[PDB]
Amino acid sequence: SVKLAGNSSLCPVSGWAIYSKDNSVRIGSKGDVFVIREPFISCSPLECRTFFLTQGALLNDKHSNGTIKDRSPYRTLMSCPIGEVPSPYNSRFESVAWSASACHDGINWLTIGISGPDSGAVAVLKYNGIITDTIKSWRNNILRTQESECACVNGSCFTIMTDGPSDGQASYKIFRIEKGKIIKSVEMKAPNYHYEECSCYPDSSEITCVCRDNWHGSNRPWVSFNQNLEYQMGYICSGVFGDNPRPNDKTGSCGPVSSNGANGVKGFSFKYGNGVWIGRTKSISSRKGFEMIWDPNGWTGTDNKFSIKQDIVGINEWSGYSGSFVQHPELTGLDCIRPCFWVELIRGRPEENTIWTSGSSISFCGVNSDTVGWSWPDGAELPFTID
Amino acid sequence: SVKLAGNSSLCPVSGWAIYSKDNSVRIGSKGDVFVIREPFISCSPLECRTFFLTQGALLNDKHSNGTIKDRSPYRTLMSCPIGEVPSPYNSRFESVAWSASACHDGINWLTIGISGPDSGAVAVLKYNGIITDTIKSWRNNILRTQESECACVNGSCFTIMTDGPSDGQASYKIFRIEKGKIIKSVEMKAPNYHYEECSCYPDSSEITCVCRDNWHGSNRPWVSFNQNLEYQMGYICSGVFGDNPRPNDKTGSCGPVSSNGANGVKGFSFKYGNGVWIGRTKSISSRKGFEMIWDPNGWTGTDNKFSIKQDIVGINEWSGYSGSFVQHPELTGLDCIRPCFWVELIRGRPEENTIWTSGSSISFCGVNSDTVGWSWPDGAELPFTID
Amino acid sequence: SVKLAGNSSLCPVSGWAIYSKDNSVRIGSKGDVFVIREPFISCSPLECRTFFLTQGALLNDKHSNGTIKDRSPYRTLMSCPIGEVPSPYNSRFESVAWSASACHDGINWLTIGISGPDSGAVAVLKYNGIITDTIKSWRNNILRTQESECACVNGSCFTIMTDGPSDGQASYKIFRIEKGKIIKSVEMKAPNYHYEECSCYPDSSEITCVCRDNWHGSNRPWVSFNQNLEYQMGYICSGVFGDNPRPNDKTGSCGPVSSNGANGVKGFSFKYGNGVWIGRTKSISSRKGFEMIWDPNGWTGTDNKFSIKQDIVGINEWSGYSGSFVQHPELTGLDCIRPCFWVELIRGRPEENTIWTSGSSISFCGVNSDTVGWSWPDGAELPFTID
Amino acid sequence: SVKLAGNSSLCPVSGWAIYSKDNSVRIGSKGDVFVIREPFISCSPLECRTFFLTQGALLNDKHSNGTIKDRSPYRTLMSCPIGEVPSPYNSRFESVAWSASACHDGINWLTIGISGPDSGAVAVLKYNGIITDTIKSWRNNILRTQESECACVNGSCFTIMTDGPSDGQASYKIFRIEKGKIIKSVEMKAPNYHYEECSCYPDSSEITCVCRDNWHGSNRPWVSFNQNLEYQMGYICSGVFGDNPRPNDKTGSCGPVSSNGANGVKGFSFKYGNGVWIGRTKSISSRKGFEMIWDPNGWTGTDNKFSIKQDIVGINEWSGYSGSFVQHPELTGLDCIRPCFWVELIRGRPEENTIWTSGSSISFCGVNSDTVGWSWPDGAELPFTID
Ligand SMILES: *[C@@H]1O[C@H](CO)[C@@H](O[C@@H]2O[C@H](CO)[C@@H](O[C@H]3O[C@H](CO)[C@@H](O)[C@H](O[C@H]4O[C@H](CO)[C@@H](O)[C@H](O)[C@@H]4O)[C@@H]3O)[C@H](O)[C@H]2NC(C)=O)[C@H](O)[C@H]1NC(C)=O
Ligand SMILES: *[C@@H]1O[C@H](CO)[C@@H](O[C@@H]2O[C@H](CO)[C@@H](O[C@H]3O[C@H](CO)[C@@H](O)[C@H](O[C@H]4O[C@H](CO)[C@@H](O)[C@H](O)[C@@H]4O)[C@@H]3O)[C@H](O)[C@H]2NC(C)=O)[C@H](O)[C@H]1NC(C)=O
Ligand SMILES: *[C@@H]1O[C@H](CO)[C@@H](O[C@@H]2O[C@H](CO)[C@@H](O[C@H]3O[C@H](CO)[C@@H](O)[C@H](O[C@H]4O[C@H](CO)[C@@H](O)[C@H](O)[C@@H]4O)[C@@H]3O)[C@H](O)[C@H]2NC(C)=O)[C@H](O)[C@H]1NC(C)=O
Ligand SMILES: *[C@@H]1O[C@H](CO)[C@@H](O[C@@H]2O[C@H](CO)[C@@H](O[C@H]3O[C@H](CO)[C@@H](O)[C@H](O[C@H]4O[C@H](CO)[C@@H](O)[C@H](O)[C@@H]4O)[C@@H]3O)[C@H](O)[C@H]2NC(C)=O)[C@H](O)[C@H]1NC(C)=O
Ligand SMILES: *[C@@H]1O[C@H](CO)[C@@H](O)[C@H](O)[C@H]1NC(C)=O
Ligand SMILES: *[C@@H]1O[C@H](CO)[C@@H](O)[C@H](O)[C@H]1NC(C)=O
Ligand SMILES: *[C@@H]1O[C@H](CO)[C@@H](O)[C@H](O)[C@H]1NC(C)=O
Ligand SMILES: *[C@@H]1O[C@H](CO)[C@@H](O)[C@H](O)[C@H]1NC(C)=O
Ligand SMILES: [Ca+2]
Ligand SMILES: [Ca+2]
Ligand SMILES: [Ca+2]
Ligand SMILES: [Ca+2]
Ligand SMILES: [Ca+2]
Ligand SMILES: [Ca+2]
Ligand SMILES: [Ca+2]
Ligand SMILES: [Ca+2]
Ligand SMILES: [Ca+2]
Ligand SMILES: [Ca+2]
Repeated sequence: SVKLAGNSSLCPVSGWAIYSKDNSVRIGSKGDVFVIREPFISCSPLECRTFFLTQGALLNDKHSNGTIKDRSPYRTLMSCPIGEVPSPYNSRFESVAWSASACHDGINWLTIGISGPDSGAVAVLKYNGIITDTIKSWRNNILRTQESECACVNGSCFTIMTDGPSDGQASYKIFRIEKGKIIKSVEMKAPNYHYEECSCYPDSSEITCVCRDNWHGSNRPWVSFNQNLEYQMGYICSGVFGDNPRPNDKTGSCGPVSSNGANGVKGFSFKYGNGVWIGRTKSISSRKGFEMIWDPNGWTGTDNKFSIKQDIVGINEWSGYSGSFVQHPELTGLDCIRPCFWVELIRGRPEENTIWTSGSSISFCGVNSDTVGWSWPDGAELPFTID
Repeated sequence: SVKLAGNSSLCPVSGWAIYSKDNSVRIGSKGDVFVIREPFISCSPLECRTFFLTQGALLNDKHSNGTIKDRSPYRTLMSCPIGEVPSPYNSRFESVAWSASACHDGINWLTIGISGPDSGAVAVLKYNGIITDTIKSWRNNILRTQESECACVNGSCFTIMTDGPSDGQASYKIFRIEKGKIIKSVEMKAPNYHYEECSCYPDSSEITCVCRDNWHGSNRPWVSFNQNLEYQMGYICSGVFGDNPRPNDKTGSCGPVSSNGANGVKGFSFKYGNGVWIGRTKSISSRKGFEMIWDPNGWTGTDNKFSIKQDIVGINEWSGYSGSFVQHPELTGLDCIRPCFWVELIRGRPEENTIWTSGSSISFCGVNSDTVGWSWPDGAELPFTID
Repeated sequence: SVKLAGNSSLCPVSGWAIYSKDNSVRIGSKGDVFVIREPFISCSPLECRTFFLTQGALLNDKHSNGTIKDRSPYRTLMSCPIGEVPSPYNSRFESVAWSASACHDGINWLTIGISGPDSGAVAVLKYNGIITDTIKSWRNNILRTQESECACVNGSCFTIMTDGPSDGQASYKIFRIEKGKIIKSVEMKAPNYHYEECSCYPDSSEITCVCRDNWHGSNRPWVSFNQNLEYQMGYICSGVFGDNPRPNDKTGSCGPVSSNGANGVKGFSFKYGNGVWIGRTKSISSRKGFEMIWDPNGWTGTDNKFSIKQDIVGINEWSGYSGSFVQHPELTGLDCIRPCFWVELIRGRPEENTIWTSGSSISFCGVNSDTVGWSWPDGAELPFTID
Repeated sequence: SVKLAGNSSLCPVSGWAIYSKDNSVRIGSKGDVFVIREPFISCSPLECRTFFLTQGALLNDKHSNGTIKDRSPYRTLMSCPIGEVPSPYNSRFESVAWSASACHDGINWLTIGISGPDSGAVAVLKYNGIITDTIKSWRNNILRTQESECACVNGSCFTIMTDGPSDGQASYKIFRIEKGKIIKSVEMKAPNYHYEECSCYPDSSEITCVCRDNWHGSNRPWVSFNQNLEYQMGYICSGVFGDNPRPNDKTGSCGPVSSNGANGVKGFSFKYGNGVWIGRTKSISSRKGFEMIWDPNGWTGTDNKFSIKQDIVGINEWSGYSGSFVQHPELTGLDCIRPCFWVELIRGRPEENTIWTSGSSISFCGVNSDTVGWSWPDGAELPFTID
């Protein structure tokens, strides 16, 4: 076991090849499957796992009632092997949490699970499943984190957290964590920015985060930083708007695009020089569909011209959160960091006539060989017996 | 693999950070979950496990009928990873038992499971799952033990057992066990004391046990001893009464507090010099709620003044047994022994209109970083389909 | 990994301490548990497992219908950890089989699973789960074997098989197996003897088998042999008759006791010089109850006087097959071979108004410390929802 | 870990000894079992696994509806230990796929899972579960592969794929894969041949594939090649026709036998000089029954005379796909490559009045010791509760 270097560059990719699909809600129709949301993938040097926040209940059970609510004392962070349904019989317990992050530094797992009341939430940090540190809300307004993987470089793992209104300017801090212990932190000087649910990846020894602006931006804000938490911020300039909801594609902005900027969805993007791989919903108003768009100058250009589009989920099928995850050369044997992504396909409320809300997941990896667009939807036919 | 030293002191702590929550009864509403009671946690140098006494039946099944009864030939001691529901598909069989203890000496697991009729019960000792010794009732009145973890120091593990009335003076013996073999035992000279269900931990090479007085004490009795079974006894003097039921807090006693002293609940406390961390119910009459109270002079002072209170379970929510467990530096890499505790949240009879009784569990670990009180209740809505 | 020596003597024992109980049929009331019969235990140098012949169906399912039938193409030999219920989610597949044996030689598992039609059955031998040899029926009348563990000594494992009438004289052959390969075999010259379902154990470098006489003996026949298959035969002389059905205890015979000698039950006994540990049913006509009886001269004496009786299963509770299993010093660290036994508790047909038949299991190990009799019954209340 | 040599010859065999039977559909009657088809076995140097294409649904669940359809975005390739039912609680996720192959090169697993629309399918190659390469349809007509194990020799694994009409001449390419990376490929010059679902095995450092002619041949086509993809092609000449449907046995052809040549079934055969071990259906019109036939000159002779027939599945019981798999000497310790085969027993549509289609599996290994014919059918009684 050797700590991840995190010193190679992102691998340029031409398309996305399908990696996993769990069919959790269909299997959950009769079988014993957790009610979950906020799934995300993270890999160790040996295996890849699906992390998820359960609601402490099973599908098609009465306790799945009201699971449109995001936070409660019953939600717990657990994990299972990629592609497998999150079941009590195959899942590892990670932490009690309604907001989370996780990553492997090359030696052991780091987990961050937030509980503590909305009035004063506390993040529980675990290293190899043992509590190693905590950090409590400093704004008393729903302390919250990535809902995707943290990024690790040379024995250090890095993440972001938000505390404050999701309806206005809040406070965002970046953390450097070593062996589950917070080593240093910094408050961003980001007036008029909004950061939530960052999807972060390492690239050439530094970390880049693409996040969600729930306040007033339909493009995605980003933050990049070195190991000392020296930061840079901005918004993706491409007119290929990445958030949901959003306007129809047009001339973009290097600042928050106010039109349809309120609310949003967790998402991701990969920066390549002036170019960007953008993952987004197909519908501009609800989380339907999913597509990957290559915009060769979208990081810095405000135009709406792109070069490649790959279908991921059909436009009439439900989608949801999406996030980045990487496979390090220590795992793959490649000479660069492999970009991958996962997609949450949310079924039930608020779009469907159920008493419950849960998601399935699909994942893809970036390749330079041939790929094809298709639709890999959840595919469950709702409602269920419980309704 | 190296035997646990057990030679460092307890880590002083400022609050308790949540470690696990299993939601067993809610998940058990439809899924396959054991009917259990008397859960407790114990860790090896590599992992932490939840031990429990099953009743040999599943939740929401007819065989869960009458599970308010504590002893029967169907109850068995099994274990699973922390935070996971006790299921037949993820649980390791330990012993046939209606009273139990368990611990890791640094090399392998020691288990103690009692069966034998109330007229003549026999404790089955297992080391690495192999029977290594037995000890039979010497008073012919329900031989019984900790229902929490034993304590290990330098290759020796130590525990307590009771035989006799729970309605009056009984007989209590302390045991030194090495590799599952009883090495030495001693009968306490404890007239007017009552010891049941001790929660024991090691501290600076000696073991301290905080127990339950079911006869006539609403404060908790304690016993401390060295490796040779040289013992000291007393009651926690703090007016913060730790047992349940109990009187309202007032001036305490260094002897058994007779007021509301009958009956009780398994509990724990951590001794720090003259100070004590007290875990107790919030209601004085039924096992509702749970709270942690720091009484800087409560071990030896009879006053009711305390310095810190941390909410654990809301006052209107059901609780139950609680017990100590430790994480040794051999596991954590710390330079002191980490205090933790678990809480059993009993649902069903006798408080609720069910045919069955079972519990879920939550656990916390002591830290010096920021924490917050909240309520982490079982959260199942009873009754169930079976009723 | 070192091959088992098998060169120490049996450990003298004073009582039997309970080792495992699975509660399979009660748990199977709702949960997913195999329909099984003929369970038996065998240990490796690291773990102990329950082997069993499934009927390829689950409890409380329509496919459990008619499972009173012993042989069919759907029965398979599988195994799980001791004490755990045989479930599709925790069970290892061993072989397709309606008659079986298994053992560990110190290096890997040997399995023997018989299929082939009653007209021509074929035993499939597996070593580390890989087919290594076969042997087909030589009498074309239900080739069958121990239904308990084989015995291993210095890299060789030994067993017995029967082919022919169970209503009269049949043919019995002893096998020496090395790494799953039959090395040598011999046909017994046993006129007027009947051998079925031998429970075999090693003792001081030789193997002893206690079996079932289904033809005309209510005492148990035995066979002992060295590694070259040089054999000795006889019947246990004790008037403590070990088979079921059987007469009331009286003066025994060193030959087959004709009274109530027809039919029988798989059983076991441990030979100690002229003494014997006898396990038997409590009822003389049906498989109810179970008890352990020490008859200090019962191997060679025809009297009915015994010294010790230990209750195992109450007289009004259903029992069934019983068999020997040993724990070798290579596993325990003892200086002798530990005698243990298991009991099958058959529920359903033919004694109960069900459509199905299945069993649970209990097991005990011999000790010289204090023990107690009790009753550890199956405890399920029949019939079930399927009936 | 050492790469498989693949340099020994096939072991001559006299009969087939039963190796596994999963009873998946019967167990699935109540328990949680995947809807699957196209099962196949492949072994590593340590274990043997059942691979299968799920339909992302469970038996006796509404989502099993319409599972007669072969391709959809919900089907995924997963695996479990041999003999165990494919369940979400014991199955490893492999790939998203409606057509598949898998094999172990001695070091790690190679998986090939095809998705991409019928208009442009993409094969996802995984090595140790990590995507290593892709190949997309070149004829835009359902890119498809073996549905059985690939063959590995000296660090290289080899397989076949088809693209084009199954109603006429299509295009077939052979691939050499090293560590999950396609190293070289070649298009066959096979006018008037048709290759689908090849069952491939290594033999004396070269690979032989026996396949399915869905266009116009009732005998099976074959392809053999060395490591450089230098190929030879033909049809099995034996009048023992191997495909289904097929004519009654008569004088065969070394070319495609046009009579009843349309449609077919995945199958296998083992070439031994001029001889052949033929596995086939018992019915000539539907996939009923299964039998093994030794035709000592059937590879090159057009006659219908054979020497050995072994019953595998009774003529009135449902069967389906069959395929080859081998156990290498690296696993067995033998001095030759062991021939084995598996059989899929399809239950439900289109032969039975259900809403669903799924299969169980049986497997056998070639031996020179005594064997017997019998019938090992699926044995489930349909329809089920869902219908
Ligand atoms: C998922 O959660 C939903 C939210 O709680 C549940 O809906 C709730 O169901 C409860 C119970 O039926 C209901 O409570 C009240 O309102 C009822 C009318 O809507 C009313 O009938 C109830 O009271 C009457 O009956 C009781 C008992 O006889 C009397 O004591 C009362 O005096 C009165 O006569 C009660 O006032 C909620 O209204 C309802 N909520 C919503 C939003 O609809 C779902 O049932 C639940 N699903 C599952 C599967 O558990
Ligand atoms: C959990 O255990 C509880 C305790 O055993 C069960 O309650 C028991 O249910 C039984 C069976 O119904 C019942 O037995 C007797 O009393 C009945 C009235 O209470 C009476 O009706 C029964 O006898 C009558 O019917 C039988 C059959 O027709 C006749 O042979 C009799 O002559 C008579 O006509 C019988 O006397 C217990 O009373 C009852 N116990 C309690 C404490 O209520 C629960 O049913 C059980 N739950 C589950 C889900 O299994
Ligand atoms: C476990 O297995 C048992 C043994 O098979 C089952 O019992 C069997 O149930 C079948 C089906 O009901 C039954 O078959 C015949 O006999 C019936 C009377 O006993 C008779 O009614 C049946 O035929 C009639 O109905 C059919 C359909 O309408 C007509 O085609 C016929 O012409 C006739 O009108 C049929 O002759 C067996 O008798 C019965 N066996 C025994 C021993 O009782 C159990 O049902 C089964 N349990 C489960 C849960 O599967
Ligand atoms: C497995 O899949 C099968 C294929 O989809 C299902 O069969 C389908 O069931 C649906 C729903 O019942 C049915 O849809 C239509 O046709 C019905 C008559 O066959 C018709 O009654 C339906 O419409 C009527 O009712 C609706 C609602 O009240 C109205 O809006 C309509 O205007 C009309 O009044 C509808 O047109 C399919 O016909 C049917 N398909 C087949 C091939 O039979 C199975 O139900 C399914 N099984 C399970 C367990 O899910
Ligand atoms: C990446 O990290 C490794 C391991 O520390 C180091 O040896 C190597 O120089 C780094 N590679 C590059 C290209 O900087
Ligand atoms: C604790 O135990 C270790 C291991 O035996 C020993 O080396 C060390 O001296 C002890 N530490 C203290 C502080 O006594
Ligand atoms: C038992 O076997 C061991 C291992 O082969 C051998 O060394 C030893 O001499 C034997 N013991 C006795 C008492 O014969
Ligand atoms: C088979 O392969 C091994 C390993 O590479 C080699 O040493 C051996 O010569 C080969 N055997 C034969 C018979 O060619
Ligand atoms: Ca937005
Ligand atoms: Ca652009
Ligand atoms: Ca269930
Ligand atoms: Ca008390
Ligand atoms: Ca005080
Ligand atoms: Ca007899
Ligand atoms: Ca006697
Ligand atoms: Ca179920
Ligand atoms: Ca054909
Ligand atoms: Ca021929």
